[PDB]
Amino acid sequence: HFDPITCWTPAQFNAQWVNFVNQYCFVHGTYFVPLDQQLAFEEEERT
Amino acid sequence: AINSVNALISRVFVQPKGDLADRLNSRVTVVILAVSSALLLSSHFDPITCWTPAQFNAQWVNFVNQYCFVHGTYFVPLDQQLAFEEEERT
Amino acid sequence: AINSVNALISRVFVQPKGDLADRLNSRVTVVILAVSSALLLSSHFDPITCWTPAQFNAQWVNFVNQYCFVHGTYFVPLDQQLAFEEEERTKVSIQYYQWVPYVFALQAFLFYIPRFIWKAMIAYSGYDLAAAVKYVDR
Amino acid sequence: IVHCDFNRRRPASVQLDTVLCVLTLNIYYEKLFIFLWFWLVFVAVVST
Amino acid sequence: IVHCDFNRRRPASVQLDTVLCVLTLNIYYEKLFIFLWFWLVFVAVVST
Amino acid sequence: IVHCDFNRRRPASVQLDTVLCVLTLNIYYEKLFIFLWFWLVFVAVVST
Repeated sequence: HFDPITCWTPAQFNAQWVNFVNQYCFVHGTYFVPLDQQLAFEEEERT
Repeated sequence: AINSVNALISRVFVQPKGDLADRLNSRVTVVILAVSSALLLSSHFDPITCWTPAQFNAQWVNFVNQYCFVHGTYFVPLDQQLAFEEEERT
Repeated sequence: AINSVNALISRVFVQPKGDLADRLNSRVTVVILAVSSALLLSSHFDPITCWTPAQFNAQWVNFVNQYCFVHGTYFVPLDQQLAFEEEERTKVSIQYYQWVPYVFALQAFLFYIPRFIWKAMIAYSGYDLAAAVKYVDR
Repeated sequence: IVHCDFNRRRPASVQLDTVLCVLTLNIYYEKLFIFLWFWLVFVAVVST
Repeated sequence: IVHCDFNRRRPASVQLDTVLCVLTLNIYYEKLFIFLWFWLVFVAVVST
Repeated sequence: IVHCDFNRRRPASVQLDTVLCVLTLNIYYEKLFIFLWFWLVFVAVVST
C-alpha cells in the first residue's frame, strides 16, 4: 500500500526496536486466538 | 536511621519496685513486645516495593506503592498463570 | 554514618557484679556477637548492587536490587556460559543473608542465658551469695 | 514475593490489573515470629 | 561477584533472565568469620 | 463522533477501555449518499 502490519510493543522500546519488532513479527509466524482464553502454555493451544 | 533510647527502658524496666521472681517476666515481656511493636511500624526508617510497567510517571509509582500496601495482596507459586475470576488467584 | 554508644556497652559490660574469671568471657562474647550482629544488619548505613541493562527507568533498578537481594543468588566461575535448566547454573548457590544477621542475635542470647540460669538456680538453693559478697565486701 | 492487584476507573468500569511486588517485611516477621513464639510459650509454662 | 536470577510475568509465563550483581557484604562476612571463628573456639577450650 | 473500544492483554485478561474518536469520513459518506441515491433510483426509472 505504498504500513504492512503494526504492533503494540510495550513502552520502553526506543523506537528502533519498534521498527524491528514490526518486521520480525512480519516474518516469523503469527497466529490468532479469540479473546479471552488466556494463552494456556507450551505451543499447543496457543499456536 | 539510628536511634537508641535508654531512659525509657530503665524507667519501667527497673523503677517499679519489686524483685518478684518470674513475675518480672511480665516486665521484660512488655519491653520486648513494646519495642518490636514500635520498630516494626517504624517502616525501617521502603515498606514494600512494586514493579509497575514503564509508562507511569513516578508520581503514580509513589501511589501504586501505597495502594498496593493497603488494598489486599496475595501470592501464587510461579508458573500457574493466574487462571481467572477471583477463585484460584486470591 | 558515624555513631558510637558507650553507656549500652558499660551497662552490661560492667554493672552486673562479679569478677568470675573467664566466665566474664560469656559477657565479652555477648558484647561482640551483639554488636556485629547489629552493625551487619545496619546495611552499612548499598546492600548489594546490580547491573541491569539499560532501558530500565531507575524505578526498576531500585526494584531489581531488592528482588535480587531476597530471591536467591548464586555464583559461577567465569567463562562457563550458564548451560541450561537449573542444574549447572544453580549448583554453586550462596545466600546466607537469610542467616547471619539474625542467627547472631540468637548467638548472643545463648551466651547470656547460662548466667540467668546460674542466678536462678543459686536462688533456688535459698542461700544467696551476692548479699554476702557485698556485705563482707564493704 | 507477591502479586499485587490494582484498579483504575474509566468509562470501562473495574479496569483492573496486577503488578508483582517485592516484599521486604516478610523477611522480618518470619525471622522473629519463631523467636517470639518460643519466648512466649516459655513465659506461659514458667508462669503457670 | 554473583549472577542474580530474575523474573517477570507476561502472557509468556516464567520469562526469566539473569543480571550479574556486585556483592559488597561478602567482603565483610569473610573478613570477620575467620576472626570470630578463632575467638569462639578459643572461648570453648578455655571454658571447658 | 464515536466512542471507540479497545483492548490490551495483561495477566488480568480482557483489560478494555474506550477512547472517543473523531470521524471525518462520515461527513463524506453522508454527503454523497443522498446524491448517489437520487441518481441511482433515477437510473432505474429511466431504465425500466
